[PDB]
Amino acid sequence: KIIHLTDDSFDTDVLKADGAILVDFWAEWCGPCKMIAPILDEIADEYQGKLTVAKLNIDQNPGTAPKYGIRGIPTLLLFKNGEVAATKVGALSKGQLKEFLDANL
Amino acid sequence: MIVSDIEANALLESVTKFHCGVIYDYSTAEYVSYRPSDFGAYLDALEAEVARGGLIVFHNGHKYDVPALTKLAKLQLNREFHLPRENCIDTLVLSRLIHSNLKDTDMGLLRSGKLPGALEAWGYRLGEMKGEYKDDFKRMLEEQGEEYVDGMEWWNFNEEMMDYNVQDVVVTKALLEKLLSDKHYFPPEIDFTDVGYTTFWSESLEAVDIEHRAAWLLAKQERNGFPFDTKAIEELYVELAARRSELLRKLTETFGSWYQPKGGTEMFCHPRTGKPLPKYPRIKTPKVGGIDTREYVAGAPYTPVEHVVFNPSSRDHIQKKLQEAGWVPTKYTDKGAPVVDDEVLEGVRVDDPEKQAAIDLIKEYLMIQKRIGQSAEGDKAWLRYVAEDGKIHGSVNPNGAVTGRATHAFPNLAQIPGVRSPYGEQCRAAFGAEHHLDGITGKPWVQAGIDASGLELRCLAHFMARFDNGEYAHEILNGDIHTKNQIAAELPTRDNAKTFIYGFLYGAGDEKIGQIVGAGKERGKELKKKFLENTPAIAALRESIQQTLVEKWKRRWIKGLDGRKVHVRSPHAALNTLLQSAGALICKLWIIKTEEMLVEKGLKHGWDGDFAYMAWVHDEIQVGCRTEEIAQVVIETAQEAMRWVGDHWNFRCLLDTEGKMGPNWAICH
DNA sequence: GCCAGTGCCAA
DNA sequence: CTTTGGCACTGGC
Ligand SMILES: Nc1ncnc2c1ncn2[C@H]1CC[C@@H](COP(=O)(O)OP(=O)(O)OP(=O)(O)O)O1
Ligand SMILES: [Mg+2]
Ligand SMILES: [Mg+2]
Ligand SMILES: [Mg+2]
Repeated sequence: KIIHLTDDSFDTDVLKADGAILVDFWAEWCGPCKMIAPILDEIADEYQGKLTVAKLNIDQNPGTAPKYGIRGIPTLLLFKNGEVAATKVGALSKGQLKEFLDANL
Repeated sequence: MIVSDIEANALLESVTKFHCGVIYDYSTAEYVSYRPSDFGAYLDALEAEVARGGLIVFHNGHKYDVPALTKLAKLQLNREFHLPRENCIDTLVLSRLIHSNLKDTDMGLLRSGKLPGALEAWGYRLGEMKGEYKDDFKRMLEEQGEEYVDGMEWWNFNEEMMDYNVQDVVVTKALLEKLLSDKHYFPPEIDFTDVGYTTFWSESLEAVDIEHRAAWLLAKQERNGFPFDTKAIEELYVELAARRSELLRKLTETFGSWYQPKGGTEMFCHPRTGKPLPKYPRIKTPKVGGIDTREYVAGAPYTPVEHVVFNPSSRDHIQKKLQEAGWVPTKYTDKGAPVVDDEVLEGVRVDDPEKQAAIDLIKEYLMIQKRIGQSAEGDKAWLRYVAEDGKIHGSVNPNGAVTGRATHAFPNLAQIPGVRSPYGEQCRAAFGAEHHLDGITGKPWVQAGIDASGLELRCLAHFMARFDNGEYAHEILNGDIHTKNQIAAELPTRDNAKTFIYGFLYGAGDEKIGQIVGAGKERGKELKKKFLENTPAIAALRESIQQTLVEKWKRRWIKGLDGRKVHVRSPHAALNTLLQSAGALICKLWIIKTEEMLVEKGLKHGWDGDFAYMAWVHDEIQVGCRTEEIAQVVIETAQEAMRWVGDHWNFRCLLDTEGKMGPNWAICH
């Protein structure tokens, strides 16, 4: 249910997907990243229809995050028509995420 | 005998004013101060002592006070002042001889807290005086509301300065007496503070005379400086910088950037358990924040990170990328870190062809940076040290090494890249007499380079004579010893043969020998027994050295050629101590005798004369010469002086030198 | 800016 | 157990 991005698939999968896309920049060695992970699996099917959940491991794909000024992880970027519409950094509980999404959708 | 010291407005290079001076006279036992307007009187007092056949003691006067007084006498009073070398004593030179096992701050040029071992108290005080004075000055200023500038404490004379001047002499006198109480260098039956100059030198250990002569001569060399081709180095720098950039571009293309944790202040604890996970990167839990276009959410933890670009000068980055490509380290350090030197890099193997080739780019990059650092960007770079006169005035501690060898710094002219190393031709060529134009004719000067032949192996011959009756001393003269060894060891170059034989002679293990010749430990064994069996007296000498020094120490010092005590650090490095010291003392008396003979022939030392010492690199001297004829005489004279030194100390092996004439160091060595 | 850890430049 | 030295460059506090 989740979209696993690569540096080379980012443009067409996110910047041109024209719709709501939540991107999560993460790394395996990050505690918080490991925390919000389970939350994202659930948000995925629950918003299946009004949103798309995509993940990009910054270690395997080192070229995308810098273009967005990543300063901490996990970084949550909600794109809309190829542009960032809202961002949040840190491991949010499922409750807070649902708020962020409903509020931005 | 008198003890003195002066205070002036700046370092020798730009000093223009005499602030004050103090003189303690042993015959009257009183201290006399000389303020700004007493400069003429101060000088008269010093010349008077010279007129009596007396002595003047300074602490570092050989390099500073004496030449500074000559300079200031001309500038301020238009007087000709030149204290004779035979009338001067230098407590710094003396302590460096007596306590050769200790380090010193080179008159505060070095950070004391950085030096290893202990420091002699009196000398420590002396070397720190300027820094202490500077502090008292700044303090007193802040107490009166004024702002402190650079080093204004030296711009004008003042009574605080005068008090420190007086304190220098009191401390210097105490240091002197302490040094003169060493029965080994100064016989107890003689009061050395109550005799004429000729007596002082003739009744003390030969070493006392040699060190003072070496210091006087080397101070002159520093003043001469080494003519430097600034333009050629600035162009070498441009060339190296472009190659560095291109290597960086290629490398940052092959080895991409990445992120790592940075800024974590909080500890990450498992949500369920709550146990600390100190291994996980430290995090941060924003206090304020909610769902508000702020990016953070109170209580929502994240890991602060930073983006890092590949740095070829980082052994860490290198190690990280190579392992990420399949590299499995074989050797680590006493800190867990894997060894990443050229020898290891040369042996690394990975699948990805591009990454494999990248290793060569990395080795080239490190080397390029090595040259840029020494020539232009480092704190001690040549381009940062060239003076207005177009010369680099490297500093020299005449007796800075425990063995009696000298040390070199600011910058270290005894570590210029060899002509056979990458970019060595250009580096070497930038140091040359040719870059100095005669003050009268405007014509370039010529360079004479002389180097002692197979120095330390001949010292081995000497000490092995009692065991082998001079066989080695004799066979070593049959053609070039290093070239002869190169052939027998089947080595690629003569340089490789030199580093091989000495490593061997000084205890290199089988593995180490293998490395040196570029092979394995087994090849190291072959060579080790091959040369050892070809000259068994080497073992005899080693055993004898051992039986004499070790019993726990039976005695922890060797007696040098001139009688001094030479501190031994390890039983295993004892032979090196014996031979390096002998070689160092031979070369020291050698450079002294060389100049003395040139002067006896009527030649004058100086740019406004006939020749000028530009550098002394252990067993090598590079001398600037006004003409080729003079260069020819310098070379011939240097050879005569060496034979003289060998005869002087009844050396059991004939001593030689090889000379070269040319425009620069690239050609003269 | 200070300092440990590494590693290279010379003899 | 090569030895004697100077010095640069990264990375941690
Ligand atoms: N790798 C080394 N290890 C230890 N000591 C060395 C080493 N290289 C040189 N030395 C010492 C011993 C010889 C002395 C002077 O060096 P130099 O290179 O002039 O040797 P050398 O005098 O034997 O050779 P040459 O006859 O070629 O001038 O410094
Ligand atoms: Mg002084
Ligand atoms: Mg030599
Ligand atoms: Mg030499």
